[PDB]
Amino acid sequence: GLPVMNTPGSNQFLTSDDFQSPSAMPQFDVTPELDIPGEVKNLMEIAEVDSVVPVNNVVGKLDTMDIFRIPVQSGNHQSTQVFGFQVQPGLDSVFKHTLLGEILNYYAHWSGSVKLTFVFCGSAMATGKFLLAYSPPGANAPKTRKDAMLGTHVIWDVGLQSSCVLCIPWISQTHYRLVHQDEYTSAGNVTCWYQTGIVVPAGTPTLCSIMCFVSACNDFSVRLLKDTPFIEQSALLQ
Amino acid sequence: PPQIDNGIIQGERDHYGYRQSVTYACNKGFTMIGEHSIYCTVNNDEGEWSGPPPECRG
Amino acid sequence: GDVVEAIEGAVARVADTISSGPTNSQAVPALTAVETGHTSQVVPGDTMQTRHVKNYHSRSESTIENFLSRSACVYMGEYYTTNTDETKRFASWTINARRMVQMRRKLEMFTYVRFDVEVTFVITSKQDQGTQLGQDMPPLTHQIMYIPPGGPIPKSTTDYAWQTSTNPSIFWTEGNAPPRMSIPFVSIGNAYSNFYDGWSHFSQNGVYGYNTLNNMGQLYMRHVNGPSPLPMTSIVRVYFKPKHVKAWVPRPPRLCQYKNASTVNFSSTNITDKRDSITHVPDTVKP
Amino acid sequence: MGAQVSTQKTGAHETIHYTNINYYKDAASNSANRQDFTQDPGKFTEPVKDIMIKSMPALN
Amino acid sequence: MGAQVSTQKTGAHETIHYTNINYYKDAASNSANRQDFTQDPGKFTEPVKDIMIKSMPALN
Amino acid sequence: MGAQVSTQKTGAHETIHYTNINYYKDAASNSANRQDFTQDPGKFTEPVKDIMIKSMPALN
Amino acid sequence: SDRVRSITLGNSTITTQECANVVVAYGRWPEYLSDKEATAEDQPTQPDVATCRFYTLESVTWEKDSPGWWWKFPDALKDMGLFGQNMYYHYLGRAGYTIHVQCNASKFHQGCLLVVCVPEAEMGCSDVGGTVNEHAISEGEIAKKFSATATNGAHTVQSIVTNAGMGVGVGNLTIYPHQWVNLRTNNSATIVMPYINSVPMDNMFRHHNFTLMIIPFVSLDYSSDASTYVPITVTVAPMCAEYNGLRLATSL
Amino acid sequence: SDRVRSITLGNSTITTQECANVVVAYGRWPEYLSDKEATAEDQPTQPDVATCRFYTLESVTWEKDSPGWWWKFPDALKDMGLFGQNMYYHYLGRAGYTIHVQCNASKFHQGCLLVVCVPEAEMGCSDVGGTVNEHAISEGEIAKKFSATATNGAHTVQSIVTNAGMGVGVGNLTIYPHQWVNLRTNNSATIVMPYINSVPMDNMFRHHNFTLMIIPFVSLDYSSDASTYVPITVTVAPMCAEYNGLRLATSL
Amino acid sequence: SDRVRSITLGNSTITTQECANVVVAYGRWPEYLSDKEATAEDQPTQPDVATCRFYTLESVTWEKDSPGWWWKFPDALKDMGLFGQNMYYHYLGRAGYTIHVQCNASKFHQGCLLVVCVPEAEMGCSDVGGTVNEHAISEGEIAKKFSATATNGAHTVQSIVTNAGMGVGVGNLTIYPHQWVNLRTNNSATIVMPYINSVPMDNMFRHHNFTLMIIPFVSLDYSSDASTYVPITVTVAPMCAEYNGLRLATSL
Repeated sequence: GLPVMNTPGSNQFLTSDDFQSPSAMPQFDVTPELDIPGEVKNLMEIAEVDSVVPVNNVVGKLDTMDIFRIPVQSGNHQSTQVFGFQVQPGLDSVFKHTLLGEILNYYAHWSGSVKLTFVFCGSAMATGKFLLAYSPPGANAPKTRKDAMLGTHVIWDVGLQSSCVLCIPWISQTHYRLVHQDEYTSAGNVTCWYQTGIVVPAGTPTLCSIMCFVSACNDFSVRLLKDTPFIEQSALLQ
Repeated sequence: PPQIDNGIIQGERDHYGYRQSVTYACNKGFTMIGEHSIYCTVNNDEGEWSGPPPECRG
Repeated sequence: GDVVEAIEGAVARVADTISSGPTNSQAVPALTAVETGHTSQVVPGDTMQTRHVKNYHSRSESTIENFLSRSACVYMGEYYTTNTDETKRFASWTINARRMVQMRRKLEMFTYVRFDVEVTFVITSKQDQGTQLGQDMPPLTHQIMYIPPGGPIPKSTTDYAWQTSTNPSIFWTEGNAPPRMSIPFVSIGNAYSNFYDGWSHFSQNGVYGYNTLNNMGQLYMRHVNGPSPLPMTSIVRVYFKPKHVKAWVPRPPRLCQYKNASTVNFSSTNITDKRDSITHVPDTVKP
Repeated sequence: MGAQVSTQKTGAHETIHYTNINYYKDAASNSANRQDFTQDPGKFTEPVKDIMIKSMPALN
Repeated sequence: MGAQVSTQKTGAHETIHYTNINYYKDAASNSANRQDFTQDPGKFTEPVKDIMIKSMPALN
Repeated sequence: MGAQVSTQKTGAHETIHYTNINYYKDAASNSANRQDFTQDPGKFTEPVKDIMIKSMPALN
Repeated sequence: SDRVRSITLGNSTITTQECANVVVAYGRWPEYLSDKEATAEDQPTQPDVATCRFYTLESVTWEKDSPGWWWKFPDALKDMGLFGQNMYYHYLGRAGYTIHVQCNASKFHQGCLLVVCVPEAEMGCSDVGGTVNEHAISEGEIAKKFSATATNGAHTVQSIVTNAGMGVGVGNLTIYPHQWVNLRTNNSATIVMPYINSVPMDNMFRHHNFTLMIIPFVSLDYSSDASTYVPITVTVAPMCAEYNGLRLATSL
Repeated sequence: SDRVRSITLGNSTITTQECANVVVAYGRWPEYLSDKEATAEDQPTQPDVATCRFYTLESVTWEKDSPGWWWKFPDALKDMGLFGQNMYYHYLGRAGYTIHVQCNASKFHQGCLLVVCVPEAEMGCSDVGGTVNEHAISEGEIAKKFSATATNGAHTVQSIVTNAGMGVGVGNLTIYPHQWVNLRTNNSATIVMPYINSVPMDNMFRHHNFTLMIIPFVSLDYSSDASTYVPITVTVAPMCAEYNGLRLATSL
Repeated sequence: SDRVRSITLGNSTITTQECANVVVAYGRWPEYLSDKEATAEDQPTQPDVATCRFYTLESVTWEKDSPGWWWKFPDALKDMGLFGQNMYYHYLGRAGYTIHVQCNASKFHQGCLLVVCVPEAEMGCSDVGGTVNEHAISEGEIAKKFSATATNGAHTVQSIVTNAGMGVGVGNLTIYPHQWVNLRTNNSATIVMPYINSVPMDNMFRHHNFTLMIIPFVSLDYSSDASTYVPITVTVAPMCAEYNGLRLATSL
């Protein structure tokens, strides 16, 4: 009988612990391993993949494919903003259900840059330039293109390359932000403006669409596993 | 769609079908309280608006 | 390496930020083609000037092991200690992780998974309400039998099947640590299938989906003390913690609410939540 | 004894090991491999033949 | 990493390896030993002292 | 095969080995480590700095 | 230029002059089954030209309001010559695939299609208490159409396109092997799927290994006097196909 | 002699001239968290003087019939200057402790106190169908009193001292880090607790890491004309304390 | 380009895409106090993440006729989490600062702001026989407004902007660490102040180490239909902050 003393935490079931147990099936011969394509070793490999952002999440469109298309058109419309949202990649109804947003809502802390790729889906004959502007927090969202072009912007010229990348860099006061973001860990906003119109010939549709893809850059990371606020049930057998 | 006191429907259409939306706007000097728009739901072959229109209060 | 064997720290940081000055060239990293099914590998240094940032962040908590190796409730089952009906004095459960919604949604983020399980039980008795509640019952012992497919199913609490000559069983008396045992990877295929697009019968009918490939057996639970003078209820909660996890073919996270455990049936769900307009960003700097 | 000596999850910038012995005979009974940090995002991003340079236009 | 490299179940006549890493700390948590093919039918057949030659009459 | 050959629990005074092969791929699936007999009663008995000599008075 | 691409399998060739690229599903090419990974003992069949060749399904008509189409692809090829026959006479079969989706238009049409290859795209019923038919999830070479609104039918799929019949976000379908047919950029997409399963081979009648979905995200648009007819063709070439368990033929 | 002992942490010193010894809980000294064992990613705070210093709680009065007192100690220090503030502003916190229990008397008083540090001393309700309050198990710096008889109150602890609120034998409490204040031998006890948990850090509001119990086994006795007032003071110094997850402050 | 700049302190990051540069006040970076220069004997506290992080004060509204605003900055941060708490519980404290002033507009707005960090900006009363209040010279996070005309109030500051409350020329304020927010060039300025004093540490309640002034030299102008609202945000990150002399908390 070796002398021994039990410490607090004995006979508790911590759901996160990591101890050896006895096998209920001793010497069980496990099936051989099969080289299946597409093995995941980190959820960040998943969140690094684009997913169509629902930027047009306005009423009457939440159940349609029109929720994905940002409408652009020809004419003098520079006085109007194409779109704008908050960079809350796990709280904003524009991002919470994207691949990145879903992976985010399993954690409490996120860090790193986020790519927004924009894709033009008009005719090959339609041409246009856009200003895509990410503004860090501390001021209101810009109301004019003159204000938006003071933040981090890209002037996207539409051509044979149909997509532009606006990388939102990590400009934070803290190493991590909260996925459930409040005013302390705010991250800014993204807006779009017509830089130089949309010019189209005759016999061509004058109103086209833009698509938004969100993904996480290679410096992105998460912290503090938690449960999603998304899936819920009232009873078992479900 | 129902009309509202001290507000208008923006470009009211003749016929509203499934998931189509009606956008309300208050007249000058009046404050909107409620949903900016409502949309057409359809169940058991009968249409019904998603909820009450907004209030425009002075 | 006979008495002690060292192990090198597998530490994996995220990528640094490389410093980028001003540019004017024919290189265009911000210009790409999503039509290729290829995600752009652009870093922030391509679209703006960046300082050098040495990054010490890690992705250790998004590893598949660290994402899945958490104990999660898969079943909650009641059974009585005394009752005129006999099928109420014990509990059955067909083993599947599809009835509690959180762990199901976590697992269904991948098409195939292969892991061992750590099964913990949390058994909790309570005295039912009644006119008389005074009694002195000794501690309640519980038997949890694992019946693999084909073994004899018990019909009562006194059945011969509870002899557990070969089926693995755990006896545990109340007041002690929760019972916990390990389970190897016990599929007949090379991995578990969260999804089975297919049928049980070659005539392309019968059962559709997860239930054709899913037969791990059942769990039976009873009290061993026999009936109490006054009614008592034991609730057994089953917690699975996968370990030594491998996952293949990730899937888009379940957006709709689960309806039952037999199927993937769902009510049609909005893509996301509505806002006021497409440009709507509410002011946060105001008096 | 057949002890393994690995490194604990510490910080990366602020100013140590843990011992493990396996007691059971089956490997299904060990503790989780909490520290396996290899990666390959290229199966899912850039899953194309004809690798893309990220400086070249990516078309034409 | 502590990778094992074994051979996949292929054919025996028609014209390759798989990698395994153990992530968990308990051996009860590994995958099944699907490829252990040793044999000994002599415990059950011919379980006799005085081995029988199969050419000799086996009696007398 | 990757066989382990250990010693069976025998007596200590009266006048042998057993073989083990792990078939499964996970360590959670091995058999219990029934033979790990290291000890340290000093965590619980004598858990004090200023070790006590057991011959000295233990105070003053 | 890299916009030209030729793919030759068997006696079939596909040229394209507006190739985006080729998606090799998870960076893995179809391969035959090895000995270290096999489980079925008899000698396999490897026709390798008679079966590994492009088969063209019936076209679909991209209209201005189409929600999208899908095929369950181990199925859908059971009348395709010797591939279908070898599916019929064997209990086990195994193949990767080259999917090529063709959709050309003019420089004045606009539209964007997502072409996804979803492994194990198990679908749900329109009645959330019911189960689907085989006819509900597949029709052979005929395409199964998505819906723009929630469907109400027992034994049919919930085919509103935003949920993809799978209870997910449609916009997240890009986690799978996918390409985009942007009319202003593309006219063809091609995905190379290896064999994906939890077992080395399976029955090619019972189990739908993957579903090909073609969903227009940006609608088909053109101004009047332009061609109103835009078709979409799918061409599927099995790859490294082998079969085991030969007996009499299944009679569906 | 080894009866003298000084302990200096921060700007605080405790001398004792009748030290028994120092119990280092399981032979382990408090340590900061390392990299091989951490899980939270942001940089920790290590005040290390502002927080790692002796704090004195309110005394208790040893009477001739006192059953005993307890404190839930991660709690109970939430008004103690910057230790309390750092508990309030961070989501995670971690510390070991130096507990010093002071109880002096004369050479003519007799008594024996057991001073235990019980990890995870989860307590039970007086109604065996009910659950406890937070007020029932803790009162901050105020001591929670044991009872000499079984208590009957819903939402309160079963605080009869022989069961220690834990459903055990009181005389077995010596399995934990403990000391004895024997009046004829001692006037102070000191235990050095490291951080004990199943996780590297935790919330210092939600989880009571350990309970300090002070139970008189031999009652306080003295003959008349002697001092009837004998107090018992507890002095707790956090050690190697660090915090993670800084945000706005909790408002209890 | 060098117009982009990221500053990361603690759990806070600021990006700017129209950085002018960074002014390091006198070419000196904040540093901790050494042994050859210290005078207080006890061990300091160095939270270093809990306190050395960006804090955002309330914005101000740049109008077409604003004279300017100021903050007394050792003050003004006394509700900022653990920085404020460590100011409250210690007698001595010491920190440098990263000041970041954010003011974006459009390319059609015009304006120029001088952002100065004035050490020991001692101010004078509006009654030249009277003395100021603490409320007259500081309001915490609230900005103190300059005046366009001479003020007449006892116990208030002479806040006509041309004299800067200091009895000097406003246009000479460029002798101090300063930047300019030119709307046609900038939207942010950043000054890195070390600790400046005639003593190594001081009380962070009693002594205002420096004042941040934001004075529009060229007025805010824009033609109609443009945004009339232009805010100005200040973000302050203490740096290399340490504290000595821990006791109970001051109660202002």
